[PDB]
Amino acid sequence: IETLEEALKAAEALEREGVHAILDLLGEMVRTEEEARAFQRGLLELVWALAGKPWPKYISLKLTQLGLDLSEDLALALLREVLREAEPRGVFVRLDMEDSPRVEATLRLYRALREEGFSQVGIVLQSYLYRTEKDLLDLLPYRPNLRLVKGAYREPKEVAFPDKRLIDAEYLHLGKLALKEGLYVAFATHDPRIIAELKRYTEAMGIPRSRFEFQFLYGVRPEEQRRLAREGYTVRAYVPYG
Ligand SMILES: Cc1cc2nc3c(=O)[nH]c(=O)nc-3n(C[C@H](O)[C@H](O)[C@H](O)COP(=O)(O)O)c2cc1C
Repeated sequence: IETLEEALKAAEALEREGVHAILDLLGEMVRTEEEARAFQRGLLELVWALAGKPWPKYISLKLTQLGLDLSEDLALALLREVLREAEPRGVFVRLDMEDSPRVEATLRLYRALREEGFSQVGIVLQSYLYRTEKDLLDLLPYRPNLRLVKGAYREPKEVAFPDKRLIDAEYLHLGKLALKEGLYVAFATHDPRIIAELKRYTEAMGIPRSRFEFQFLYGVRPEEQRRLAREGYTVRAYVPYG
């Protein structure tokens, strides 16, 4: 998948099988505010093309591609402009969580936008960081729509659990904590141990299937994806393009 057209066909094919799509525009690495605005135009194109596609409309983005480090204010201003367009079309925008020095700014942006009244925006939290439980607790008043991941970056042992056993343990802790608090939670993991435990837990707790989902990368464990959709789970696959 390279182009938007190829990505939207991929979404079509998933939908035939009861699985949903998350569209993720990757661009060249944004080096300047002008590049952040060019990336923004690619996002506005994405929103436009998803508009009145009949199925659920979800995009994922990286805030560094809107110039987060160059200027948080500008990244916020450009994201706001995107959400003003996306909200009225029913397009949900997930803010992908990047590496640890960018976490505080990411949460400030999310909080700011929520406080302005946008509601079809979510966050990602990563179980490998020490800081994540407090971030989750701090965010409960906002009622976040939350995607839970383990974490994709090499991080130092002062900020992240060094042990994979601890990373996995924190994932289940945070997941259950979020669900017990009433948040919609997307579980973005391939780990069959964690998936089995979460299916067990939601059943035992009587958490309806409409309150959580599973997320997989496009093409990874595709049988499992179809199996979960057949059992009535909300399942999404993440489709990068660009
Ligand atoms: C659908 C989806 C979305 C993701 N979004 C993020 C993100 O925003 N930030 C991040 O660090 N990792 C993200 N990840 C990566 C996870 O951190 C993890 O590295 C990867 O899926 C492998 O771990 P797992 O299958 O054992 O849970 C995502 C993974 C999936 C499947």
